Amino acid sequence: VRQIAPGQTGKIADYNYKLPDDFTGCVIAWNSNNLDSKGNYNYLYRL
Amino acid sequence: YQPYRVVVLSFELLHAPATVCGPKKSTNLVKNKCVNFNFNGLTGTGVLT
Amino acid sequence: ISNCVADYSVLYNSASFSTFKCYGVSPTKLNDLCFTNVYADSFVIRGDE
Amino acid sequence: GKLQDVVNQNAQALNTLVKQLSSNFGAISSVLNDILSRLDPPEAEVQID
Repeated sequence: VRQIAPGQTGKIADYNYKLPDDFTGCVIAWNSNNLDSKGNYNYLYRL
Repeated sequence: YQPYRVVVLSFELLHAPATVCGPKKSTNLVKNKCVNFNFNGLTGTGVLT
Repeated sequence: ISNCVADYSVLYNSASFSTFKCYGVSPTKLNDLCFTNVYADSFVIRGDE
Repeated sequence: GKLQDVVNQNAQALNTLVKQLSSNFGAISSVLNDILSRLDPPEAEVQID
């Protein structure tokens, strides 16, 4: 979750989703263990 | 209260001598053209005379 | 640690670490710099400290 | 001596302007290429200002 800040390293800010440096907006996050774990293996990410 | 493992790395960036630099290799030197040069880490824009 | 060819991009691009905080440098730039001297210090502490 | 004093006062002032290029004014370096090679432009903007 810490990699969804403007200017980060790691393979979800370098390969998946990147915010610009001059970003105006809000980032909202909440834990969802109830709905996405049975468990669920159809959530993918680039490596 | 759980155990965490910590590493601390310490550099000295006085830019002169040697010994720790990463995964890129020397290209050529172009001799009188405006470039972005890099010698052991020390960069700059100029003309190589 | 001395006289290496390091590769810092293997380190921070893995999901092992919950803290990767560089101080005088930015982590993007570490693959371009010759560092003269590297020390590596290790211990185990608690979560708050 | 009235003519030499004008030459001495103008030379002393241009020498002071050249030596002011080696102050860092609170930044991590006084060389602008050492800031741009070690930091990425979010926090390199703080030192360049």
